[PDB]
Amino acid sequence: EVTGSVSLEALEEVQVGENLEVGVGIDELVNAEAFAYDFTLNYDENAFEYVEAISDDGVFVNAKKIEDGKVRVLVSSLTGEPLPAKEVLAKVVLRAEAKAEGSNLSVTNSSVGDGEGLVHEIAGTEKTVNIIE
Repeated sequence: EVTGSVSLEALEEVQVGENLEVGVGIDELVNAEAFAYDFTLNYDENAFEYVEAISDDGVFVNAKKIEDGKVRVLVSSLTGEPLPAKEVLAKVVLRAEAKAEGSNLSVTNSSVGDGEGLVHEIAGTEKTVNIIE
């Protein structure tokens, strides 16, 4: 069986009018390697606005706003090397629009594609952030 979960890194606290780089990756992945990674970032759209999605360097990152507060992201390797675990693979840049305590950031509908080409779903996660000033 192939199991795994999502990694999510972001500062605990950010100022209105500053960018939050929500850093998404793979925390753990058992019995497979990922060459493709597909996930969705949910945020509170009254608190944030989506700016863009960028890599942490060696991978392909394509994002698409499904609606305000929902961004689907596709990450694939560009080098033929597996996407490593325990690092940011893609960053979702969110502009802080309005003060909010305990603003939710969740990664849902997460799955990976392995060397054989098979697709395995992995567990999402969540985190909160404060928007201050």
